[PDB]
Amino acid sequence: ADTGCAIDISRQELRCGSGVFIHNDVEAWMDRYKYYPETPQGLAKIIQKAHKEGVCGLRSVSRLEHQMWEAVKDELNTLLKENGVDLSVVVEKQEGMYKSAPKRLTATTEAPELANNTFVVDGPETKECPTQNRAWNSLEVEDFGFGLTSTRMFLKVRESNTTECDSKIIGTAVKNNLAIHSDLSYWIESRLNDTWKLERAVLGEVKSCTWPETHTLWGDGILESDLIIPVTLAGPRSNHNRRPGYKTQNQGPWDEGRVEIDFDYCPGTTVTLSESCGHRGPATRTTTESGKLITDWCCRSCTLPPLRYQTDSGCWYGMEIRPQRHDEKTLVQSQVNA
Amino acid sequence: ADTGCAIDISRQELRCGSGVFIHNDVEAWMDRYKYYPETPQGLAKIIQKAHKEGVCGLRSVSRLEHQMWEAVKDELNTLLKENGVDLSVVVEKQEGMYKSAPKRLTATTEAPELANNTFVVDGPETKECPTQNRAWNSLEVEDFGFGLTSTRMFLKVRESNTTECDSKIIGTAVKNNLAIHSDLSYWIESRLNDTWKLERAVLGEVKSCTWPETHTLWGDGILESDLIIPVTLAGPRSNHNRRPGYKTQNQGPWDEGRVEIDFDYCPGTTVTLSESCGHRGPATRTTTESGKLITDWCCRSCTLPPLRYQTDSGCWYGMEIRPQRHDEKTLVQSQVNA
Ligand SMILES: *[C@@H]1O[C@H](CO)[C@@H](O)[C@H](O)[C@H]1NC(C)=O
Ligand SMILES: *[C@@H]1O[C@H](CO)[C@@H](O)[C@H](O)[C@H]1NC(C)=O
Repeated sequence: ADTGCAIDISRQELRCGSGVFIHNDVEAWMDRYKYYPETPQGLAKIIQKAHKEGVCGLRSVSRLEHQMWEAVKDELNTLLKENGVDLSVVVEKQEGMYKSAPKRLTATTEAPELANNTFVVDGPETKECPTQNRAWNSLEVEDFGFGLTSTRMFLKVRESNTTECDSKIIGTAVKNNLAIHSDLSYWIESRLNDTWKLERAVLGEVKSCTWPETHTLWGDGILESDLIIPVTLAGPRSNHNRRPGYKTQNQGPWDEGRVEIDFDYCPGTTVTLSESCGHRGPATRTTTESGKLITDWCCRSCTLPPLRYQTDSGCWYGMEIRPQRHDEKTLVQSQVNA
Repeated sequence: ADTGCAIDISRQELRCGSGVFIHNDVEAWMDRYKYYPETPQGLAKIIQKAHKEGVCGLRSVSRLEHQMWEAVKDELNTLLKENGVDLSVVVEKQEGMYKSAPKRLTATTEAPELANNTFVVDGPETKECPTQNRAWNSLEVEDFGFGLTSTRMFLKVRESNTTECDSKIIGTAVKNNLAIHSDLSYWIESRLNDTWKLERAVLGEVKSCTWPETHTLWGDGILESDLIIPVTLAGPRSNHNRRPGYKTQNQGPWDEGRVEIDFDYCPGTTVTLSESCGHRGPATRTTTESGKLITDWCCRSCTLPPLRYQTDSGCWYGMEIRPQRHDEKTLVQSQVNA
């Protein structure tokens, strides 16, 4: 268990002792955790067997998994060639959300040149290596290793087949009327004002694993329709994952990569209730492709402050938020349906 | 939010930053928290109005509530008499579980001698002040006050009528495969071995408030029948509140006061699986009223290590656990049905 000390402003006290500590590692720019294959030689053999099985490539679950592949790929290919394996691993850059894949790597056993055959990691959708023949979520943390600068997390091949996110790195807690669902890439923050509802969400990236019921507060009496963050995008089945006047945001800007969700106004914009406004549709950005600002938005039955996305490209409103004045084709809209 | 540093053996790392810390305050003998009425003068007027409305007395929710009454009672009665009110508060000692009561104190306004009329706090069941005419769970934490030695918790009268435990003091969390539901009196520990299941529970006292769904992990797909700690005794509606081969322990030794639940063998006893054994019945103690030890127990479909209670009087086995050799009347059995 965890032993330590902390300053709780809410209870206006400083306390020390055993218990459980949930940290915010999504805000920290530094990667305080790092992934490492348990064995490089074994992993090499896994892929050729994966290749043998007819697997063209792989899709990482998260940026950190993606990053892991980036560092090891040289070492893998060198082995692959010194072993004499024809295959060579290609790690393709991933921008946007990390999608899932039906195939899974199988557990077995108990500088670099170009090469003839490729194992493709991530990147865009290709007909060369369609996702239907790619692996995903095939690894899990066996244990941790002490790191001076960064905690080491040793991965291993999953024996079971799941869509569930790795439980180990998940931290979930509620105290002093603050409720948190978190992992290394997700920080979902809900608070008790007048009521309990979603307030803040930060996603280093968007991923398509599923969130465990075991690590889910308020999992009873669930309407999937009311879940802001969709289940298929690793949204937790919680009644914490809700806000009055909003539904599932299946058409949010998920393919933008980093997504910051909160309830406020997009800079220089206005949202207002109106029955003359239009019904929910794809999340729209305030700035258009030209960059023009859109001042007047509306919504029918949403609450205020309004659902807000922040993205490298700009900021977006929720699906229920619609432009007061615009024709629809002219603006940037999320093309994600999940 | 909480800010601090802690040593996580599981992840073999030391980390510092913002987040959420759940402390084990049920193990600490010292009362790092203390209850205080927001206003003694107001509280006095509350009771006489309660008395006026026909409220004979009160039942505390927890030992800490009970303790609050103990310290304040002199000061109350002094006021009550210096005010000239006929009523005086009698705080009766509470041993065993803290039961609920239908009446609630109403919020309003915006050394000591004996006396003629009494307002009774806790104690045994009386026909003089039946529980049906007593108050319970009428107060809640408004805010905290910094204390050097002990954190101050200021109470206030609840406007809504609930059976729910006070959310403020609740800490619930799961990390590194340790799941905890806790408050100032309850420490419920479930761990991930082969599976997720209950492992440890420590109750300073037993209370009849209800555990909030909002602060409950794994609250989906609930069979109330399988919940080890019953709902009616602030048992969390969690699939963490379960163990294979066991059901609701409605007839556990709850009226003993402090109850420590775990899975092991009661000192000098043996539990074994047998179809010849008997069906579930009232939790029985290993030592009889004489003190005689009972070596041989059995169970039908329970798992091992067996469900174990530890109590000041002695140790007890779970309901599914039965004596191998005994006649039933001869032994100490819980007389609690909840
Ligand atoms: C790829 O295959 C060709 C066969 O035509 C062979 O000449 C070449 O050496 C191979 N490359 C590697 C890196 O094995
Ligand atoms: C109790 O009532 C009697 C009435 O006969 C009165 O004399 C006495 O002063 C009362 N005591 C208090 C403490 O009010």
